Amino acid sequence: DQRVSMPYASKGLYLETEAGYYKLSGEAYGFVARIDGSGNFQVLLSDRYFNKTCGLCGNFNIFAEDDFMTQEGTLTSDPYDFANSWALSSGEQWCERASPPSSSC
Amino acid sequence: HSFSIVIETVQCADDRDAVCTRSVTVRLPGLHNSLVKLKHGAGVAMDGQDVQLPLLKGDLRIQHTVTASVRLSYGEDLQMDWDGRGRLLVKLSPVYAGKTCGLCG
Amino acid sequence: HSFSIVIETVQCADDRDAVCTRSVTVRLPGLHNSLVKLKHGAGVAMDGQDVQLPLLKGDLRIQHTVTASVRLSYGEDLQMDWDGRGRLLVKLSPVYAGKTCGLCG
Amino acid sequence: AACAGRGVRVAWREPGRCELNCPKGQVYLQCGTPCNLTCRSLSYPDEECNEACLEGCFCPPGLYMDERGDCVPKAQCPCYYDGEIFQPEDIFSDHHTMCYCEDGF
Ligand SMILES: *[C@@H]1O[C@H](CO)[C@@H](O)[C@H](O)[C@H]1NC(C)=O
Ligand SMILES: *[C@@H]1O[C@H](CO)[C@@H](O)[C@H](O)[C@H]1NC(C)=O
Ligand SMILES: [Ca+2]
Repeated sequence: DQRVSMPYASKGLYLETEAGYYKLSGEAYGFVARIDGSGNFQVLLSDRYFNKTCGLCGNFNIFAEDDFMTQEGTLTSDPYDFANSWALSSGEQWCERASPPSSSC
Repeated sequence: HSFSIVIETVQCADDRDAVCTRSVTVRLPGLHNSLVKLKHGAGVAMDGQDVQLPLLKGDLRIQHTVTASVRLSYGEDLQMDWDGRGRLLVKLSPVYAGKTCGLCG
Repeated sequence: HSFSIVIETVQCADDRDAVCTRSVTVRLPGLHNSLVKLKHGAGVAMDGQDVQLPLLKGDLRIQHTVTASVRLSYGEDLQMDWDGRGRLLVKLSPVYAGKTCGLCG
Repeated sequence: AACAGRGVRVAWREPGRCELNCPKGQVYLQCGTPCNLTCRSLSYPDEECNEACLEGCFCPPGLYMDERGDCVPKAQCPCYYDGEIFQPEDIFSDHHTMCYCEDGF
């Protein structure tokens, strides 16, 4: 809960600027992540996590269509059932099931 | 076999480890083999009929607790208290001491 | 003999001329000879057992009217509406025209 | 009621006689539609219902009627499944199905 200045490094994570963008590396654990100036996230996993990961970024295997695996372990055809299945509440807030926005295109 | 109590367990969240009792079923061979189901939301059914509480039927009594929990009694020797949210308390008199089996030993 | 409706009439004041229906009984031979009693205060019992009113088993349906009156249906061809205060309305489809007997002709 | 059976609706009630005073949160209507009053109507939205507009006590136009007789927004209605009652945002998951309660369905 404490604000900390960049660059930073603790517990084997390194948090720094790279190419003008905010970077958060943990290749001891086997990942690295970044936020660009537009606010786009990205995450990279080492092959250590192939077919051994889950969440909104999918399950990391040769198939693309066996993603959307829920925490209940089912597939779903609905991205919002998948993503809400991976929602994590906390003492800071307990969170509602999100739904698609309205459209008129 | 004067009584049997069965519980239905379900995964009560998207979390794998969040498993809880959804419903309870009680079989009473001495009461013409009545089958009593205590349901989610503190409802009750008997032989598949949705009964209205309070109920008295020979040795069997079923009543709403001030907690809105369903309380069931079968004589003075068996009592149960079902909250409708997966909490079940079962009380046996010492008449049953050493005589039980199931998950409660 | 697909249905039979019976009324229990009682003296309903100190007057000898104040007589009203206390309860109603419906026998349904097609519904495995079920007996449905419509009680004072708009309760219902089936085969002597008090039931939670929204009931839909077989051709029989029983429901709370917005008036809090009991409504009963038995296919399309019989309907009843019991206020619990001695008012009973019985509707039959023309399938029963000429076939009825009792106080309603 | 005989008038309404012939399709004539009479504003006969007044503060000097026979006001149909409702429980708190409900409002009187000389004619309201029954088919969408209860939370069960949300929970079984494919059910057949053709019943005419009728006199009674109804929830205000945006609210549904709960088991307590209180009036609740659609998001606050319980859900009814297999004749068994679930609260808003309840989850259950099982080897046959995985389901959740939202908007009373
Ligand atoms: C991924 O893991 C599952 C077990 O969870 C296994 O059945 C499957 O064969 C694995 N796929 C690959 C490509 O290793
Ligand atoms: C029920 O339907 C009527 C239209 O027939 C509508 O005016 C009313 O708002 C509806 N009730 C609810 C709670 O949406
Ligand atoms: Ca995949």
